[PDB]
Amino acid sequence: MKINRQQYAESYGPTVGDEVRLADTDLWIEVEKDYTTYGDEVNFGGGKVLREGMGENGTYTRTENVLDLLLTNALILDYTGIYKADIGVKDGYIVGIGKGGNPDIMDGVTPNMIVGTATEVIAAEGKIVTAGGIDTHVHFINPDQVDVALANGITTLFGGGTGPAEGSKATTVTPGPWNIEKMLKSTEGLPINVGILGKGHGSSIAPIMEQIDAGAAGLKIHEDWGATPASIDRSLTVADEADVQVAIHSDTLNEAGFLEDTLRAINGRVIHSFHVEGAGGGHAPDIMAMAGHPNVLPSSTNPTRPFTVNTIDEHLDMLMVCHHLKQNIPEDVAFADSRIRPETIAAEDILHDLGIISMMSTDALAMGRAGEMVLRTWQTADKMKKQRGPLAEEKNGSDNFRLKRYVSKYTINPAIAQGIAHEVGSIEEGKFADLVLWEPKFFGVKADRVIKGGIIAYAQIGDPSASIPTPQPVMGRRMYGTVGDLIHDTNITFMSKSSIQQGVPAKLGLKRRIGTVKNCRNIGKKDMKWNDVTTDIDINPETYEVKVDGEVLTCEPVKELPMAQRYFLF
Amino acid sequence: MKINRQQYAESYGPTVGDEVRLADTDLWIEVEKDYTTYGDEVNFGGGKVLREGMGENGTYTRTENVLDLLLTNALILDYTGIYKADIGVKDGYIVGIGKGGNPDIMDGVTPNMIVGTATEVIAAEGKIVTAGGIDTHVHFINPDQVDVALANGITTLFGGGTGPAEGSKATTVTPGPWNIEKMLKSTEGLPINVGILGKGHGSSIAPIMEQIDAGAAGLKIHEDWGATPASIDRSLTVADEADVQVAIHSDTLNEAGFLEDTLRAINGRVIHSFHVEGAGGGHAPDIMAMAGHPNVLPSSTNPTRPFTVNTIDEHLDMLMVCHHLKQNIPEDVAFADSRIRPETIAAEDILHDLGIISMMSTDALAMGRAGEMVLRTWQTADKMKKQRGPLAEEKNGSDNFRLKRYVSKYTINPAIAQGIAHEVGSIEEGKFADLVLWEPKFFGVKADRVIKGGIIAYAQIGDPSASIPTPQPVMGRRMYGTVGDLIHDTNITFMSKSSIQQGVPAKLGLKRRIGTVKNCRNIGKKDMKWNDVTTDIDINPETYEVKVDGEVLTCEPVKELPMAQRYFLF
Amino acid sequence: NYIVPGEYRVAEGEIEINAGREKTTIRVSNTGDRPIQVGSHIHFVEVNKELLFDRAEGIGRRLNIPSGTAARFEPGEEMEVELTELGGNREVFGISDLTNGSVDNKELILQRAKELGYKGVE
Amino acid sequence: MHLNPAEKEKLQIFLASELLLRRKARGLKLNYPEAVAIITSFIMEGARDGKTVAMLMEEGKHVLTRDDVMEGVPEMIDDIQAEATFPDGTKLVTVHNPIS
Amino acid sequence: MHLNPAEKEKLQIFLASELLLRRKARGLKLNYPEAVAIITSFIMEGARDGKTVAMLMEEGKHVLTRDDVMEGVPEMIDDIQAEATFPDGTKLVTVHNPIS
Amino acid sequence: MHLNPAEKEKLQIFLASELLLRRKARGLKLNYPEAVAIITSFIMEGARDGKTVAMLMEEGKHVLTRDDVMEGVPEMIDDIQAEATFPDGTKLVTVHNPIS
Ligand code: NI
Ligand code: NI
Ligand code: NI
Ligand code: NI
Repeated sequence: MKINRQQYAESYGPTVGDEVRLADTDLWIEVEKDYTTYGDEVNFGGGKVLREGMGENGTYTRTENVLDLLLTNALILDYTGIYKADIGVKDGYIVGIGKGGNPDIMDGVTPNMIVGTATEVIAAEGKIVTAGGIDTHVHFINPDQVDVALANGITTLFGGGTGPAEGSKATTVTPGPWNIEKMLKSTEGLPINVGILGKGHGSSIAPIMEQIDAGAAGLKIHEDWGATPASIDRSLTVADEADVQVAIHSDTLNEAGFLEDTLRAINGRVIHSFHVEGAGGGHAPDIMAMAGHPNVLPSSTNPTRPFTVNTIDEHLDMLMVCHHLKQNIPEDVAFADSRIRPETIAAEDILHDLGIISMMSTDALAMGRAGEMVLRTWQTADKMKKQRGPLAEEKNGSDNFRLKRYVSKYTINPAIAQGIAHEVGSIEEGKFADLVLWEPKFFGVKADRVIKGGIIAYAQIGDPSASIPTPQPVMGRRMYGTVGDLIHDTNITFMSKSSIQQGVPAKLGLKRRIGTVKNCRNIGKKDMKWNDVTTDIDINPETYEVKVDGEVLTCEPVKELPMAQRYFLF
Repeated sequence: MKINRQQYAESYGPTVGDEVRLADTDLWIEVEKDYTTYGDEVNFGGGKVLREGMGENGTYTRTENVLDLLLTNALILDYTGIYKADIGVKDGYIVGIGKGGNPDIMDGVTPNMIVGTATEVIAAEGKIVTAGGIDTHVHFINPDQVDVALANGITTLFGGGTGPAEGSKATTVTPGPWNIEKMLKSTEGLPINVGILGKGHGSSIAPIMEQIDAGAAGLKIHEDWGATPASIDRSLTVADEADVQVAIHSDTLNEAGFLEDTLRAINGRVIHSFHVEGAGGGHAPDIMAMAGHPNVLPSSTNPTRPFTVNTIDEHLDMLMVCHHLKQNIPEDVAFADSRIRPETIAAEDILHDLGIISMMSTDALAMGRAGEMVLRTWQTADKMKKQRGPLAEEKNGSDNFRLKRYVSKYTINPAIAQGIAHEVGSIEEGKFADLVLWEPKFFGVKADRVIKGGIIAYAQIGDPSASIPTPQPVMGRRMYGTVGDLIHDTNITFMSKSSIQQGVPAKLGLKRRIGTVKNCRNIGKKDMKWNDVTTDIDINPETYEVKVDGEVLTCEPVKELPMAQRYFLF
Repeated sequence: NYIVPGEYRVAEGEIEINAGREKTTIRVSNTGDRPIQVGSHIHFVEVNKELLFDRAEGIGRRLNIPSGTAARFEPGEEMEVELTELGGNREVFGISDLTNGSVDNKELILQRAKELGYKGVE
Repeated sequence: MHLNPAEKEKLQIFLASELLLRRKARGLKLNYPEAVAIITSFIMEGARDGKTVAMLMEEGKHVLTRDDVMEGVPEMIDDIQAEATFPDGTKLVTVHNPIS
Repeated sequence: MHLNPAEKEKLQIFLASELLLRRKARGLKLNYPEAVAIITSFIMEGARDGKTVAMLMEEGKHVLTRDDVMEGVPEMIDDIQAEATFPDGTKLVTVHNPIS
Repeated sequence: MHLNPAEKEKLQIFLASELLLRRKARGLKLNYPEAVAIITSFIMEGARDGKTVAMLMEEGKHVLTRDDVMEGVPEMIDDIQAEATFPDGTKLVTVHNPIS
């Protein structure tokens, strides 16, 4: 007996060779392989396969290879591939990717993916599943920003702040042992993974280091606290000792140095360069040249992404507003003009496409949008396909190479840079079960269900008073994973090794899962998945034109984007 | 080099001699002194002073005189003065008022106010900063009332109730050990300081006293539970032994006695007289005569504040509604007419202005408005300036004397009366860092940021999904200080010494900071800051006219108030 | 009597900044091809290498401009600025690591500056 | 805007009133929540106009008549209470037996 | 619908704007929150229409004049900021000194 | 009023519908959330009028046509579901393929 492919895809989601459009973009992903056995697909419901004696094993206890949760028929979009599989979860971790069911009666069942009495089922047929997004440029300014992030598929927030204090409104910094302790306690009630960055500023080691010992997971150097050669140097010394990452927003004003001076201070050590294009901040006009070096892990923030017709007008004015610049002060005008450059913003689109900028991030509530990292990543990939065409590396008319390059920018690459990729950042066995289900029509725009440590934390769902969950109004809502003490087991507070060794969690009464920051100092650009390119980036000091391999990187701004007015009420 | 004063005030907030209008009132406050050194003002941002090596010290660890938080350039409005200073916070307490920065390079830096690596910055230039309001007449009826209070700058709620039970809807009482224990546990999730009053009723000591031992912070005598000579007497005996305050809503009906009988029962002991004017309750018609005695700490509740054209019509009807009075029962009509008196309400405006009523309070949800204590205090001060003119004590055309008299009514004086002024109630070194920032245009109306124990708990802030925090909608929101376990460190549960000594917090698993109620029995009217006047108040039994020093206290009701329709959407 | 809510009525006069401190005028040129903007409170001798001035005259000093403002030097721009004396303990740490102690150690600051190529030593 | 908690809440009264007025306009007898919403919003809007408390106590009794509402609704509504910002600050209006 | 947090919040701006427009229509001088609400909603609705950021920066300064609002309101509003979804995605508009 | 959780929530559907209807009236092709909001509110308002479930299943398919909405919106909406209080209590209406 045979089933035609249209009907197969409707029933079980797509299989090998089938393509799926990402939202209303022109991007198509193709199923590269399928771990199923045709005829023995897992599914749940009345008269379906996952019933006792049948696709559900009725013999084995939970410890004997049985799953807590099976996501059936997922279309996985990950740096590791674009493919069809069941995903098995146990103890809050992904334990199996393959084929779940009952080996009593089914062929090809992955040994540790038995559906048994202990197994919950989530139907992922017809859904795309990705890792939770990892946003490493978060200002903790307003707790309402968390749901904003969850609703666009973000599951980890790395950054700093204490609320709407000026220091936090400008910089991702939680300064000193006490503020760090306070925010670690606050984090107990935030339904998302968190890591906190201390102030990467000082001329002695101890004031910087004591933040790491207090529980910071990294450091931020920001020009507003003095991004000087000394602060850069002491931060990187502390980071090399503590095994945490340092992020930098460099000296835009070129006050104590130019880019080359900052690079001299870094002295070959590993550093995460924030908003590398420079609209978000950094040595004017040539900060983006950072992205060519092997010791730099470069990220963009999202407001420049991608280059559109409103971008410049919006940013020039945004900058006048947030910096309290005056139109009547010519040095204010010059400063804005040296910082917001169409030449570098256009080039930034292309550098992403070429795998030279490795990461995206938000800059949430400081100069970026908490719920648009994922959104704007795909809008950029889509613009680049339109303007530059399918990449040379593409195969069956699919955009799989570009999709892996771009999905890596907000999942695995930020995790690697931050030293947390042993826990999060991809759909791989042995990692924490932070998973995002998307209807393809809403892909990158509005997440369907967000799973955190194996329990749904957030979902687009309807009327709680209704006979069924689909009646209006369908909106993003916090789910049982966020309620009571379950928020403790479904989320990770990432902390430094030294703070963990000195017993900070017990000292502060933290009940959340504690994740260890590690392996941050031994990496480089070469470790950024699909985005590992090093090259000489020249930025012309007079024209701001960006050159790579002798050629000017420019493109046009677009009047219209997908994943915009078709989807959003405002 | 010199800067003109308009430009100086725009950059750093006002300095000595400059005046600022309070919202849209006709009240002006004048800067009395400034702790800065001109040229070395602290400020934070790109190219600004608080950068490493410069205004931020890069040498010292947190314990070596470095602050957790610096509020820069605050215009302080407090009973201690109206002046310009930086405010330094550490371990949740105000540790320094003066001049913060780096003594490496700056003159005049207060020794314990070093901005270092551990320091967060809040820019208060152009803001007025006050202590958090202390509301000592709160009915705990609806938990939504807390945000209402925070949004008008209240940070401590003293009173009683168990929710919308009739006892609580009428009286600020949490009756008995069990209800008190329950509400102490509830308080663990309320983002505001709290103290709980037991029932000040009984004819034996033990039933009253066991409430104090259970964790009550004071007692309320209310006529609805029988404000008899016996209940008054036993409550004050318990209070003298326990070192807690007693509040009284006296016997309006004159059933067991007149005012003089209640005073005989009090017998020279210290007592807090609630809604002393009497619309809120008390011996008709002469309760307000309480406010002349040296052993009485007198407060108003807010609905009579100030006397307006709608006040009487509103109150007569409010009273008919809440007391279930019938228009067809002439004793109901007589009772209302004996209780709502224009003669005493008009006099109450003047007594506030003369420093004879020392305190304001809300009477939240029983006969008063949770979010309008601060608002109506300034509306009263403004009405009095219009009708009575600048006070004799005023100087440079400023209203500084009146402003200190009135700010004292909702900050320091309620704290003193309640025995909690060692922790809260003013901006002084060694006190808990409960601070309210106000834009002058919104002063008394809508608080900008509310700081509780050194972390922002509530703020008027905008779209959480935006690039920056200022886009609409700007509304009051709970901030990180209220989230997770941080709510425990940023708030105080005030309790009796005996309950603390008997280990009640540990018994109940309370994690909040525990504050000790003390020094309540040894004070009088003379201890009320700027509102310490004792005098013979005569209230005419036939006309209700109020006389002080031979003269009738009357004024007219006003048709219009400031801090009203210019500001509020409803 | 038009009411502007929250308005100032500032007193008369002017505010003199950095009163009673020695002031010094020097010429400074941006020899680089990118803009340099210098804040009010950076130890002036530790500014960007490519600013050419008499470095010795930047020691123990900062710009005499209102707290929190900056002087801007476009590429190739040469102009005069006025400096004032650092106060407090007159010590500087970090920044460009040229001082790391008393500003009185002029010879030591200048030798470090010269070795690292900060323009205008001598 | 600087909306406080009450302002956010009272917007929902205005919204329910508009819903109810649309329902009355297409010929429906109003139910209990709709009737309450209409009269409440009228009061708050009256305060915004600068009417007195006494004026609104009178006017509130003639906003809806028994023919505007379903059987039993007049008897379900003993009174309607609302607070709003008058020119002289926040005041409480109670309209007694609004639909007679 | 799949409303996200911002969409839910911004509905309340539209609602406050409709309230305010009703108030202007019966002859009231608008207050601070009302003025803000009107101009904000105009901007968001302008983005929905496909106007540019530069267009809305201009238009936003002529939505209300000082005769539309109470004494002091023009001076209370230094600027109004709103984000909405333009054809090319979310952008921030700031209208400076909207009522002159 | 005695609003329960569902009543508070469904007010926001009515609000989004009014927003969307204003947008249609100035000539805009409606997007996905707007289309959903309009049809949903129509159903709930139909229940309030006393129409049957079967009536609303029919009517709901003619509220908007493909020329009222953006490219792809008809295909994004497989069905719209709403519960409201009919004369005989709460019932669920599903409108299948409402825009064809
Ligand atoms: Ni930055
Ligand atoms: Ni940032
Ligand atoms: Ni009372
Ligand atoms: Ni009371």
